[PDB]
This record gives sequence, structure tokens and C-alpha cells, in this order.
Amino acid sequence: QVASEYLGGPGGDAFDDKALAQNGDITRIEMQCTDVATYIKLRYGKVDSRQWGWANENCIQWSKKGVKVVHELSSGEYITSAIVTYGKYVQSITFKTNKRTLPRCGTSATEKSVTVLIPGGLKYISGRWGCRIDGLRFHAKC
Amino acid sequence: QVASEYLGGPGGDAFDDKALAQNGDITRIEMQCTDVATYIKLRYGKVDSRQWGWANENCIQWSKKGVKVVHELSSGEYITSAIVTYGKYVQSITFKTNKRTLPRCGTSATEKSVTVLIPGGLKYISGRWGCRIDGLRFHAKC
Repeated sequence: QVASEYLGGPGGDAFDDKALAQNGDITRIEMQCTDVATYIKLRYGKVDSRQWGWANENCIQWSKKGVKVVHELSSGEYITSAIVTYGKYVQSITFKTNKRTLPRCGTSATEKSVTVLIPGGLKYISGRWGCRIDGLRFHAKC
Repeated sequence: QVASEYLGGPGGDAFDDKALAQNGDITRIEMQCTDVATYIKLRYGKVDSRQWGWANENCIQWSKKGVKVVHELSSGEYITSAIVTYGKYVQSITFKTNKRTLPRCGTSATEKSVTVLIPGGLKYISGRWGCRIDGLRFHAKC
């Protein structure tokens, strides 16, 4: 389907939830959040992805870690906007749904910002990951 | 049906290409472009919409006219995103297709900016127009 540009940098390893998204609409968002977002993990229907970020605990040498944040989406709730600040990595992620605006993950927003609108709702994410979220790309439903 | 939020303001008169889109895919973009976008006119199959903007030559009183820009779309080419800067009006529009990026219409991009993903490709536009493009809404093939 239609996708945003890739937002972020070339570090880490590529991931792509395309195949996983065949299991359903996004029903859950989990992130690890300090001054920056250090991982993201969505649920597609009843199927969780791997943890995209915070590859290991020694990553604390190179950034802060953060707290685990979980947002459960209701039936018919979908993500219609993502405000991302980013450079070498994704710094912060602010998701808005058709029902509510979620708090930003990553308290610092000093990097370049982009607002991506996703009419009909986000279908899935791809990107790159390691100790943190090297980058993200947003994929729509068609 | 999937549609974006409306981007722009309340001036001008409403237009909607919904019915004309039953002719087929968008095959051509025509715009008038200066420091801002002053009109848009899409072709659905073989049929052009009305000129949505630059209502009369007296509009020189509030805006420069600009230059007519055309993008003939090839078979299978669909508009998949739009970067829009806007406030009271649409200021600038940068379309991207599944085959190429297109140049921005409107050299000024100083207003709030959003990147609209258009799932499945753009089906048609609605919005408001007068001497310029008061606002736009993107209706997707999804």
C-alpha cells in the first residue's frame, strides 16, 4: 500500500510488519519512552510484533531507557496522524486516532518534525531498529 | 470511502468532484502556480473539472496570477501523497505519484505543513475556491 517516506537514519537493522498486518487492524501500541522513544511494538489483531528497539540493556550506555507505555485501541479506532521528530534516529512519536490524541513518546521534540496524515488509519509500520528506533515508515490501508 | 480532513479556510465557494470521478482515474493535473497555488483543475478520464480557483482576472487585486502548470499522468500513474502548506487558504501543494515526485505549486511554504498519504491513490478532490484555493480535501481509492 501507499507509504510515507522513511523517517530517520541508516543505523540498525530493517524491520517490516507487512506480513504481520495480515492478522488484523492495529489493536495496541506499546512504546518505551524517555526523552526519546526507544522502542515500538504494535499488535495486529491478536498478533504482537517483536520489540523494535532497545536491543539489549547495555544500550543504556548510549541513551536513556524510558518507561513502558501501552495504549489499547478500541474496535474501530485507528491512527489517523503521526507527528514524528527525527534525524539520525526517531526522537519522538505523537499518535492521534479517530477517537483521541495520545501523549507523545519521547519528551524531547527538538529534531526535525513532520506531520503525516493517514486517512482511513495506519495499517502497519516498517523501519530500522537497534538500541533505539533508527527510523520509521507508515503504511496506509490501500 | 476514505477522505482526509479539510485543509484551508472558509472563503470561496464549495466544490466537489465526486460525480465527475465516475469517468475514471485522474489522468492530468492542471494548476496555476506563483508564490501560492491559485487554481486546481483535475481531469477524470477524459473530462476536466471546472477551474477551481482564479475566478476572474480582477483577482490580480489580491494575488499574483502565476503560471499554468500541467502534469499529464501516464497509464497506471496515481497521486499517492500531497504535502500541503495552508492556513486561511491552501498556500502550496506538492504532489507525489507512484512514479515520480512533482514540483511544488506555490513557491512559499511558510505556513503549517502536513503530508497527506492518499491510500490507493487519489480518487478525487473537493474543497473551496474563489480567486485562489481556499481549501482542499483528498478522497482516496480506499
